[PDB]
Amino acid sequence: SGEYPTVNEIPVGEVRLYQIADGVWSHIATQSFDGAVYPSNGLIVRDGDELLLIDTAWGAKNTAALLAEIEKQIGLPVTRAVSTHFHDDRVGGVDVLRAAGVATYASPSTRRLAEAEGNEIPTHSLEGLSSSGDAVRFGPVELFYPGAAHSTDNLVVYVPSANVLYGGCAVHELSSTSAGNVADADLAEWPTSVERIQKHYPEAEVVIPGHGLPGGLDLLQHTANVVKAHKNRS
Ligand SMILES: C[C@@H](c1cccc2c(-c3ccc(CS(C)(=O)=O)c(F)c3)c(C(=O)O)[nH]c12)N1C[C@]2(C[C@H](CN)C2)OC1=O
Ligand SMILES: [Zn+2]
Ligand SMILES: [Zn+2]
Repeated sequence: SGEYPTVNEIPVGEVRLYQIADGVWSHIATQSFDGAVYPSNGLIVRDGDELLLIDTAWGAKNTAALLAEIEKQIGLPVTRAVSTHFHDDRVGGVDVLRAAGVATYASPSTRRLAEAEGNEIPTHSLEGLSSSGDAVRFGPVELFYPGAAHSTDNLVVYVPSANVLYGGCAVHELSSTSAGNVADADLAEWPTSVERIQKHYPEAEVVIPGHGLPGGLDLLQHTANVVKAHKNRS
């Protein structure tokens, strides 16, 4: 009823939307992985009379439910989607999107990693993002490659009309106590990549993590802190 929805508030297979700003929503879904349930976020951005989707809802059935929720709550067609790295919480559901008429995009790095790991593969490659600090425009957003962090391919998304920074899984929520799933991470470079985000988007008003609650710019510094401490404990 208005609060940001949480993991215990969304059954696996349902999707919620949350209004972030004019023409900007997050999507929230839950999924089981190795015997535990986790929430995950994505983004929806109005693109005239169409919508741009950032990230799947972590699975085929979740992503079909996402499309149905968009049709119910917004009623504009999703025409393009961008996946911000190669893990299943970002690309799982790309086949559902593609069969629904959505054009799917990711960096060449993401596409190669998804293919090699057996995850679903976005159709179109996003050039111009291969060096840290690179940025390109994509409809109503800017895509930014900050460097290796949660994964070597992770991208961040900025919505300039609303000063919304979607960090994806390179950014953690304020309540986080560790750096999440670090299987494919570069803990040594992650603080430098977060610093690049901070320097590139100093006017961000809302920061959305890949999992958990949005907040303000403090999510970036908190992420650097938890990552350094993870490496320090380990
Ligand atoms: C699909 C994704 C994945 C699965 C399950 C959990 C997570 C988390 C996560 C996020 C938050 C917290 C709370 S917290 C900050 O307080 O710790 C947490 F506990 C876990 C994340 C994320 O951190 O982005 N991603 C997760 N996968 C799988 C894998 C590829 C496989 C290797 N082949 C392993 O590396 C992934 O990332
Ligand atoms: Zn990941
Ligand atoms: Zn993640």
